[PDB]
Formats: sequence, structure tokens, C-alpha cells
Amino acid sequence: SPKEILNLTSELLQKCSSPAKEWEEYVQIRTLVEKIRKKQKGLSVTFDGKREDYFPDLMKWASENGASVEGFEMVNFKEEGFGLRATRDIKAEELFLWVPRKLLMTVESAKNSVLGPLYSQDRILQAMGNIALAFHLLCERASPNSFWQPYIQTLPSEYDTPLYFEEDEVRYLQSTQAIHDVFSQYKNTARQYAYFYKVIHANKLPLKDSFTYEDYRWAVSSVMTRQNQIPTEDGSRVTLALIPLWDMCNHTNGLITTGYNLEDDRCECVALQDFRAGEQIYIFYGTRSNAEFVIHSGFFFDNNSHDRVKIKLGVSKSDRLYAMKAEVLARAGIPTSSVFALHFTEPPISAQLLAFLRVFCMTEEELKEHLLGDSAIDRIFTLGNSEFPVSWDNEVKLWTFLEDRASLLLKTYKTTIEEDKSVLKNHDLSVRAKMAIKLRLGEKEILEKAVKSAAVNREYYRQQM
Ligand SMILES: C[S@@+](CC[C@H](N)C(=O)[O-])C[C@H]1O[C@@H](n2cnc3c(N)ncnc32)[C@H](O)[C@@H]1O
Ligand SMILES: [As]
Ligand SMILES: [As]
Repeated sequence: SPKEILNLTSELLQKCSSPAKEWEEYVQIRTLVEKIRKKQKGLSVTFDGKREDYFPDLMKWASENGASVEGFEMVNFKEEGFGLRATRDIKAEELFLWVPRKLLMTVESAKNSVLGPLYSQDRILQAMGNIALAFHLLCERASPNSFWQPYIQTLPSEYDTPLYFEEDEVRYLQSTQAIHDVFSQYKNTARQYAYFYKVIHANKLPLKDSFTYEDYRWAVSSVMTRQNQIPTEDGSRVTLALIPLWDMCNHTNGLITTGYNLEDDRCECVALQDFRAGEQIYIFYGTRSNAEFVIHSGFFFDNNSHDRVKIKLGVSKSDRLYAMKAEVLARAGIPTSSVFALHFTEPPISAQLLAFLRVFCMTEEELKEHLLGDSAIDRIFTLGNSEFPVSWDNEVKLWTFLEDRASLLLKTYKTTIEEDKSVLKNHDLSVRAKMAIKLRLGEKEILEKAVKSAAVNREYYRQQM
């Protein structure tokens, strides 16, 4: 049994160290992982009660270490799972939550823990603070007298990140942009488990006794769905942390502000609106897309204002004007090839993508004028500015290119928008399956809206004198 585990581990490391069809490669590492997982005992450490039985002990511990515990409670919400609910009215500008640095789990708490000796010797742990935090969480989970036990015992036992999807759930993402990041996440997590199973030279860790794949998947998913950035002890730069109490807050586009109080050395949340008793207390996780939310947080946000789909574009080395185009882009601080995004909102493109498309479609004479800088206007500075077109001709060409490109990308999809919406009527679809389908539907709705915006712009510029 232990010799067999290490044998399958070595094969997993090799299988995940070769680059790449993508789906075929994914099912291979998936059948390999599900085999190693079958031979293991799930999570090495489990707790006697359900997570909700442990919330009073999390509150007591946070309270004893100086955190704000009054005016809220933990409630199981239908749409977001567990979260915080106000027990009284909260007024705008009220400093509602504060969590002292002592409660946090950081790379700094990791280095000072039983994990320090292995952290000091391992190069992978040194370059990836999130993986180091994942291991710090694992080591402490398995230490019964750990200071962080009231926090670890209230953490979820599973997540809705793609690492937890069944093959049939991921299948729904075939022929989408998002599926590429899902494969990469699966291939990197498996590679990481393999490397670290072999490495696990500090044997004083409770991971020497038991370190399953389910342990690693739980640790990295706990970190990616909950990690927040905090400043360092001196305030020089940003670092990652797991913040107890605070990380019970779900996401909404709400009237709250979060920050770090350097002087009092604590994580702070200020209400920017009055909240009524019995209302859920949320925080803003950031202007993340639904792809970033599904893949790194395990949820799809329906009311996402910031939804977008990734798009790769580059100037062709076979274009006669490649060198001039590349130079104008470099002077504007834009690469010759990169991953851009198409936004659901009007305008679908950023100042950086507008700048790129204008250069991509410039004539030789326009390129020369930009490189000479003999305009009364700094044309490099206004390159991504909608108010300063290079020419109506350039605008017509770039909006034509975008319309055509988005139309082409749309055809690469296996299902229609109506088919996605019909599928979504199945009340028995799993949470994970609904997330994959909404994501697939979302990509198409963004591309369809981008075709329409590009046509409106093409028409507008073809109407100019
Ligand atoms: C930082 S924790 C928030 C507390 C989490 N609900 C729990 O029970 O521990 C983040 C997790 O909450 C969920 N979540 C947060 N906001 C959400 C939302 N608006 N809709 C659905 N799920 C949400 C996802 O499972 C996410 O991975
Ligand atoms: As904070
Ligand atoms: As708050």
C-alpha cells in the first residue's frame, strides 16, 4: 500500500510534466487521480460535528483575541451558503468588523510553524505563497492543539471549484475559453500533489503519517476561495492571508469598504450604507469575471457587472508592416501579442485593446506619422482614446476586424444560446453543472453583444465626413 501510493505518485508527476488534444490529456490525469484517490482514506483529519456546531467556538476565540463579534451571527443562506447576518441595524460609516493580525494565517505564520524547516529548504514553497499557505493550513488542521483550530473546524469540507467537478460537469465546458483554465488548474494541482507527496526533508510534519490527494485539493481550494491580500509586518508590500470571521462574508456589489489598519494592525470592514437587522452582510471580492469566480471561488455571480471573456490577439510576423506595428505598440507599452478580454458592457474593449486594434489596422503612412511624432497631439498617449481616432478609415477597419473575429469565435461553440437556456430549465442539474452551463452561455452572450457593438461603431465611422 505505501510503496504503491509512491509509485502512482511518480507516474502522476511525469504525466503532469508533459505539455499538450486538451480534453483527452485531462481525462487521462483525471482517471489517474480518481485511481490514487480511491486507494486513499479521504481527508486525513475530520471533525466530530458539522461546521455549524463549531461557529460559537470560532466567535469565542476571535473575541478572546480582540476581534469584533457583536451584532452579527452565522446563517446558512440559500444562494451563498454560510455567511454573516446582522442581528441589529448597522449605520453608514460604522466600523463593523476588525480582525487583529494575531488571528490571521500568513506565509509569516507558516515560516514560524512546524512547516518552517521544509519551507526554508523547498523552492516551490518559497515562490508560491498560496501553496505555502495551503500546507500551513494542512499542518495546523492535523495539529490538535493548534491556535487556529476554532477557525479550521468552521471551514467547509468541500468546495465548488472545478477540482470538485465530475467528468460530466466539466464536459459542459467543452469548446469554451474557460475550459482551458480548468485543464491547467487540474494539471497543475495534480503535478503539485505528486511533487509534494514525494518530498513529504522534514518528517516532523503530521503530513508524514497521512497526506491524501483530497487533503491537497481541500487545502488549495480553501486558499484560492478565501485568500485575501494584506500588507507585510513593516508595510513594504502585499502578502496573502486567511482571515478568520471576515472570510465568512459572501460577495455582492455592495456598499462596504475593506482595508488594513497599519497602526492598530488589523483587517477592517466599514459599512457605507445603513443595513437593517436580519440582512446578510457582504463584502466586494473585486471586479472579477464569472470565469475567475467559477474557477477560483467556485460560484457564478448572476448580477456580475464585470463579466468578460478572454481573447488572444497578436500582430502577425508575416504582416509586411510587422516591425513598424510592433514598434508603435512597444512605444505605447503594449506587447505585440497578448491575452485581452471582451467585456459584456459597452464598450466591449479596453483602452489597451482599442490601442492594439488601431495599430493592427494602421496604414504604413499612419505608422510613420506615429513613429515620427510630428502631430500637434502626442499620438502615442491618445492611442487607446476613443475621443482621438487616428482616421475614420482606421476605425472602420478595426471595428470590421472585431465584428468578424467575434463572429468567427462564436461558430467554434457546440451549443446555441436557446439550447443553453433550455438545458438550464432542468431543476435536477447539479450546482456545479449549472455553473459550467451559465459560463458557456455567458461567453456566447458576451461575443454576441461585442458583434453588435462593433457593427454600431463600424456604421457610425462609415457615416463620418
Ligand atoms: C470567502 S468564503 C465566504 C463564506 C462561505 N460562504 C462559507 O460558507 O465559508 C467564499 C465562498 O462563498 C461562496 N460565495 C461567496 N459569495 C457568493 C455568491 N454571491 N453566490 C454564491 N456563492 C458565494 C463560494 O462558495 C465562495 O467560494
Ligand atoms: As484586510
Ligand atoms: As463589514
